[PDB]
Amino acid sequence: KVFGRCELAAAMKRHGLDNYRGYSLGNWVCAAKFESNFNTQATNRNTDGSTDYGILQINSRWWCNDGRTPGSRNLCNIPCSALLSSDITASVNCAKKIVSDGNGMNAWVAWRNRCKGTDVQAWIRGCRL
Amino acid sequence: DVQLQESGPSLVKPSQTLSLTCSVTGDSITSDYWSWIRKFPGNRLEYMGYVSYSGSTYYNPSLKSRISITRDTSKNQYYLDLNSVTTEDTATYYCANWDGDYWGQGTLVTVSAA
Amino acid sequence: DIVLTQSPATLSVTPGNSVSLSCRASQSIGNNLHWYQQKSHESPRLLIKYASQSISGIPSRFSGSGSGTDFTLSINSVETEDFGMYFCQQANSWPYTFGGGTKLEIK
Repeated sequence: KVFGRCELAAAMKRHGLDNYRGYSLGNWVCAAKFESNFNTQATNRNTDGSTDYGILQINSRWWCNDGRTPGSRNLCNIPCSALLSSDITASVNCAKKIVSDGNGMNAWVAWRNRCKGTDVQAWIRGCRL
Repeated sequence: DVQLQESGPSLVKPSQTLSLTCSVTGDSITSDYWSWIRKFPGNRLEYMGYVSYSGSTYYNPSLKSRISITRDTSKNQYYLDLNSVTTEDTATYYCANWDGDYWGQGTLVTVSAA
Repeated sequence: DIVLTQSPATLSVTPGNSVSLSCRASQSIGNNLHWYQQKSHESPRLLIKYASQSISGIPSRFSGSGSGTDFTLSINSVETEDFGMYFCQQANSWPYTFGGGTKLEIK
């Protein structure tokens, strides 16, 4: 599924990401935009053999288990396939555990490069929430 | 599967450092975030803090920075140190993973001059 | 910190009847409210995560609902095994905090 900007903002609000651990909602919508272009089925194979899954491109080496990644740790205790659903529940649950580490949202490279330091609130403006 | 278990002294003196150990069996401590929670008499629960995969820690401000949570991979254990305890630190201490799925049995620690 | 207030403090019920426990937050926390059960001499047990998400291994009679500041834990037809303490916990902001708890007893 490819979410519309406002559609995802509303969904993420229902999923409790607005002001989760100090991060305003715009951060999450902006992150999804540059990490997967709002596509829940997005996948990206990496060099180390790991793969980034879903709307928030969660990595198979540290966060989810896809059974094909070397030093996998499955920190989110969830199969990577669960992060490829049109239902964002699992991706949000895992994203919350990720951001709860001291590194915060810096875990998301696209967010760090295209969102951090920008007017992230702009990503939820002009939306019925 | 995973199992957690607390260990350490049950009786401590005021002003000393209270230390507890949580032994994890079934998986590596490097694969999760680990926490400490305590229950005071009167059914009052307090989340003490947790250590995440990067080694970063989050401590409850209520503890006035008297707490330290560390890990030992080689022994697959993590620890709790609480400095300068007072009778107000008497409680049942539990270790559990960040998700809340795995908990230790809990261990009562009493702080008394006697 | 975010303060969680639970009510009633105690609730007596006859097995077979249903009950609902309340937990209200001092500020909006979205769906970031979790429910725990605790019996004397035992460690807490997670019943519901993120306000309404089910947990594998927990009886289906337990369900959670709510968002923002008002949440409830419902038990459809209480069983004797359900008597004990119930606590809500929020993980929206650090430090995580717990509600004062509700004691469910047999009537």
